[PDB]
Amino acid sequence: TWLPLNPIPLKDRVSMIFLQYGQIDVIDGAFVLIDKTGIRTHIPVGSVACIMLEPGTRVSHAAVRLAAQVGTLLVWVGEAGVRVYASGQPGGARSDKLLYQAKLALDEDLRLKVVRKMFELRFGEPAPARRSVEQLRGIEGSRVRATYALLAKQYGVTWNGRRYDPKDWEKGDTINQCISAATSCLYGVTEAAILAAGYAPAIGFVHTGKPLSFVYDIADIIKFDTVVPKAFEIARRNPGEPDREVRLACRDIFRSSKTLAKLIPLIEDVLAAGEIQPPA
Amino acid sequence: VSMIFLQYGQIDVIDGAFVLIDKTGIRTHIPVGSVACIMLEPGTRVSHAAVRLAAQVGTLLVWVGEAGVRVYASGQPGGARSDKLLYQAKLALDEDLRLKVVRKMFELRFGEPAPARRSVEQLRGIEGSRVRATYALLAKQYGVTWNGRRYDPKDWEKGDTINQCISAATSCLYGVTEAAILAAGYAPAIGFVHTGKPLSFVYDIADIIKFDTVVPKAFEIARRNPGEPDREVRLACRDIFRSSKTLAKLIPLIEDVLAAGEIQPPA
Amino acid sequence: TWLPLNPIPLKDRVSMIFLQYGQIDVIDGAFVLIDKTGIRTHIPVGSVACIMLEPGTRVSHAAVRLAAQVGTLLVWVGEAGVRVYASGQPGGARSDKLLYQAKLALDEDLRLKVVRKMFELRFGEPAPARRSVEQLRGIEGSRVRATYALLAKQYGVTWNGRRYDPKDWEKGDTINQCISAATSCLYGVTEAAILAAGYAPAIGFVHTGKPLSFVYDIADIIKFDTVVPKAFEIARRNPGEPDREVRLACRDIFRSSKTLAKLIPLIEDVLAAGEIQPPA
Amino acid sequence: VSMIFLQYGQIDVIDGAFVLIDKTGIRTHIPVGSVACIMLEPGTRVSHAAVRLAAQVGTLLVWVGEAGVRVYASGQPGGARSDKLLYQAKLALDEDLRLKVVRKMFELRFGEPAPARRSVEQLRGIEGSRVRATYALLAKQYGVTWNGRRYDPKDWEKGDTINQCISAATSCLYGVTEAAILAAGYAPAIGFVHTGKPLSFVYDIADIIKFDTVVPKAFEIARRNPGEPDREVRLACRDIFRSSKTLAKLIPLIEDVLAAGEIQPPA
Amino acid sequence: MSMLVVVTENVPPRLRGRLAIWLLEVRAGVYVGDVSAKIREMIWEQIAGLAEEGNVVMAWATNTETGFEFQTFGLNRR
Amino acid sequence: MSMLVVVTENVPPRLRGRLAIWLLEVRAGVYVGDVSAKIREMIWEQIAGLAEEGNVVMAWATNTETGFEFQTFGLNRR
DNA sequence: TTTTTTCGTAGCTGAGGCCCTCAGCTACGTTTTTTTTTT
DNA sequence: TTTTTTCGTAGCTGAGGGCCTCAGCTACGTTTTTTTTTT
Repeated sequence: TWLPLNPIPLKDRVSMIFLQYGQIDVIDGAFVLIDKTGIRTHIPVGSVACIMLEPGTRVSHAAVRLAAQVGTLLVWVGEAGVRVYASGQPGGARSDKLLYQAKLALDEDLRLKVVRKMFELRFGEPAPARRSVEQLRGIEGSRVRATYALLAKQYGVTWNGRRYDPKDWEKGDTINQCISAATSCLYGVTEAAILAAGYAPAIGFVHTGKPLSFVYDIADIIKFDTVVPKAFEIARRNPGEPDREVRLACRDIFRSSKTLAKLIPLIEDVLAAGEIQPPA
Repeated sequence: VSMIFLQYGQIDVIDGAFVLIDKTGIRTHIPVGSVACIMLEPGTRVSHAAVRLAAQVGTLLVWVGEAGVRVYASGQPGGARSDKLLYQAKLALDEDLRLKVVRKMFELRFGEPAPARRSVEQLRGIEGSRVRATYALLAKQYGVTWNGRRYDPKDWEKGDTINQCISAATSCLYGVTEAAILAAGYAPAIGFVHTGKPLSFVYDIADIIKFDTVVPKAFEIARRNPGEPDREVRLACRDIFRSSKTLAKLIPLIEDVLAAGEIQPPA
Repeated sequence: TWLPLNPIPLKDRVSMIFLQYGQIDVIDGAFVLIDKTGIRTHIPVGSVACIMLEPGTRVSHAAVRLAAQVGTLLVWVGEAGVRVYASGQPGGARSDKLLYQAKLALDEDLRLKVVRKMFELRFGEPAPARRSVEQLRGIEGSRVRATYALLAKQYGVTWNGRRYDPKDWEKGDTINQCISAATSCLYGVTEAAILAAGYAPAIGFVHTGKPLSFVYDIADIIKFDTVVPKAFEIARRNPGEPDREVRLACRDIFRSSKTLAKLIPLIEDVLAAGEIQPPA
Repeated sequence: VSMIFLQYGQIDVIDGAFVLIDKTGIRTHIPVGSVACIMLEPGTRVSHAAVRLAAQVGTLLVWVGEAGVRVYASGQPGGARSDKLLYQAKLALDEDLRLKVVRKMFELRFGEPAPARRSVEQLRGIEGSRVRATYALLAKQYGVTWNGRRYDPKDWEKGDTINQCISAATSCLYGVTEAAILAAGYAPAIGFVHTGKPLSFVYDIADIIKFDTVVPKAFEIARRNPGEPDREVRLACRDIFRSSKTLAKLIPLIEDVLAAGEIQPPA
Repeated sequence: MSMLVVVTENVPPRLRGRLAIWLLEVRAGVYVGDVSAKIREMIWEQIAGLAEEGNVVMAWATNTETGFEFQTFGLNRR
Repeated sequence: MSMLVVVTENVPPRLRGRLAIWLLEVRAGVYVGDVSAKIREMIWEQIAGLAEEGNVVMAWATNTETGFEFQTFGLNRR
């Protein structure tokens, strides 16, 4: 007859898969990539947290529907692999979770508590007492400049700042290209995680007002432990196509660091600092 | 919020414009400035370039069934704008504001003011009473045997034809309402009368217009007693949504509902 | 065309398998048991250290040949599951190993050193100094009785001594039946190990003159850590046919204790105490 | 010492006696006291009861090819008796005893006393020289082209027909010799001339009788140049072993060889 | 999380695709994946619910002696 | 030691039995076992040496991201 | 200045073909070499 | 008081059959229900 199709836990999944140049269809209820020559490739879409769609892909209505049904995030990436768009289940969010997050964000004191927790998790020490959100922003930014400088010195990479040109990908450094791609991967799995946990990516605490604010918040906590160093290591080699090497490196990092298994507890831990009783 | 429904074709880009393509060539030409939201119906295929362009101009892509009788997937998932979500959330979290919004919903749904001495939870019984009365009147009007609303959430076949039809109809309604809510930039999960469910707000809004159009057709089709009554109801709801422009009318209604909180709306 | 068939390491194998009532054949070069009704059961003979043949089995020449080729020991067991006979590759032993063992056994001083090592490994403390082999035997026997008494009182089993009747299995009590079966399993995997390591089961140090002397020696070292306590645990329950429960238990113990992986290093360690330089 | 060869049938027990059974009923009746050793040839099947009986009376079961041209498996593996193994071991481990045994082997193989002033290692060159001479004489006698003994241990097809035949022949010889050594209760791996190999003793003993029977047959068959010469050699060796009672004659020879150590033999 | 293999025989296309949602099809009716116990069980109720007339064997990695277990749906000689 | 699956297709009887020496045949041409890397490599040279005209896929459990790897002998659509 | 039905996917069915299994027959007991370069 | 060919297993081949795959056609956009016990 017929049986319902439900998402499996995020931690139980491969982190991401990259697809390019072919049409994505559904055949007998399965996700399938077909290239220009007719070669059919089957994608275990339910076993992945993120499917990254590169230029030249053409996705059927049925495929987008299927990805949403199994809870796999579709991410469209452009040049230098930057995230450009995403697709997922709109009715995926949980009201108690959403309202919990909203309550924490709307209250400046609770918001401050959550920001302080983010700071402590990110830097391994408490933030100086009685500092506003903006002051914490400044401290965080300063420490980040220091981290970029240090990584550059360790991997022996020339660093002239975080710079990219929105109108031309060739205008940026190789290192910045790498950082952009790596960060892109991290934001992919992070957005997937935030959505799976039932929260809204747009409601953030350090970063606010953007459609991916909370994603920025969460990713920033662990981005310099994991992906950015690997970006400097790859940039050091000056590769031809540094994107694919960065994407593979990030996959390996996510597996060895068990990032998917860690992201949802990280989110819950961060929000719990508001000291309002959590849902569930 | 302007929008367009696209069906049976590939959505691509030509000269910085959205384009629907057939075996017959270009079917529909869409200038980037003319739609905020593109609703993709079954049989559609989206090119990477089209998504890239949509991202540049901030166009929402929603994957729906015919005429939005189902909502399958959405771009900007979890909502594009913080201010809209936080506005809605603020209205739902404050009991005074929540009460104002619920009163507005009551007014829009029944055409008369909500009684003032009652809380939301208390307004509820009244709504239920009127819904029972309306079902009864429709039953007598269309001459359908009705002993009340009975359905099994876990089994579709145990109900009689009329309840089966009502269920199919409301299912479609939940489709267009969710699409409307997404186009308007709000969260389906944050409700006022209905709370705690992933589609709480959808239920709230759908209840306002549920008895004007859709439920009566459930009764008309039930009376006709066709072979596949659920499928006939879905198709009928599709045709209603198209000819009467239900989705386009829902969005101002949603904004109107939320504005009753008497708090400044997002720009 | 044809490829040689070689034994896989002992530690990589399932310990033992019990076969009864059927004819064992080779079909297309595979070991196969066929019962009275024609049902074929396939046995991964190369994956087992030991195959135990119970009454009613009938083994073809080809099967015995095959078992020897893959280095799997065939053991014929009788009533109460006692080992009765065994079959293996005759040319399996290694000259350096055999002569090493023989040299250690023929010299009374070296022999004493090996016996002392066995004692220390078995009881966890050194044997009292300047004691002959026979004196050590007496000490060992005393400690073994004490151990039987202790196990009996702990599992609440009536113990009237180690007794069995060679002419009737029904004449012995249940606990002794269990001990006999359990010990049988242990001797099975031990003989398999000794043979695989390239040594002679018949050349022992504590026990001498018997065809399985070295097997007795080695098994006795670990016999009371593993197998005998479970014989008591099973005996307390008074089951109908204790044999199959004992076999199952011994399998589980061998797996959890990694007995197969430990046996060859145990043998080498024991022989090494003679302080004669080992083969390779 | 006493043994029997069984083929094509099931070995079972009837009334406390060994029995060979085929579809024609009882083929061979064997009283328990009459054999120390049962050699099981291809096409045999062993019952549990027979093994149980063999265990009771101490009968050695050996799984062999026809007439023992191959030894596949053996009961009491690694040898039944400690005293036999330790006797052989003692003889091999002591250089004086070893020398005595090797001298006896030389005498039995060539019919003359070994030179007194040579050690075992030195006796080797002499043995090798005589083997070269014997191959030469046989080659001239059977009219076979011989440029010496050449074989590739890793590839069988590289040799000419005569060396191929010789190899097949010696292979069979190693079969019956190993069978004999097992029946006598000794270890194939403990050798005197040959050492370090798993079949060292087998090589030692086989070399003693190798040129009487088997190698000449390798030459005769090589001369005949048949279609499958290796297989013809194996069959011929089978027939020789049967008609000449090679296995039965090998056992007293093995005992004599070891007895030359002038140490008290096992009971 | 342990290795999983599903072998299907004569099952309708919808089961063939359904399994392809989580597992990799390396041969016709031979699917491989790495899943947790609860996901393995979910996949099994998919099989039992869709296999219809066909038959299926599912084998997975364990810490038992043989290193794997397996269960079957429908009939088969093996 | 990790789980191993071998799927054979149109292979001669002698390979079918040879695999049955170490692995359990749960379906026609579908064998399961738990082996070490070097035994796996052993089994693979058996396969390459006996498969002849047929084709074979061998998949095993790993510590890689998908949790398994696989290699093939002969050609096949998948 | 209209009468524009076009795309993606599942179910069904018959043809084709691959290959798995077994019965019935014939053949065979076997995958070898042990300090090799003759006299 | 002889003339006793008998067993286990692999290779080969043809028949049978099960099932995997795909082309060609038709049908359909769907697996639903949101505080239910009428007036």
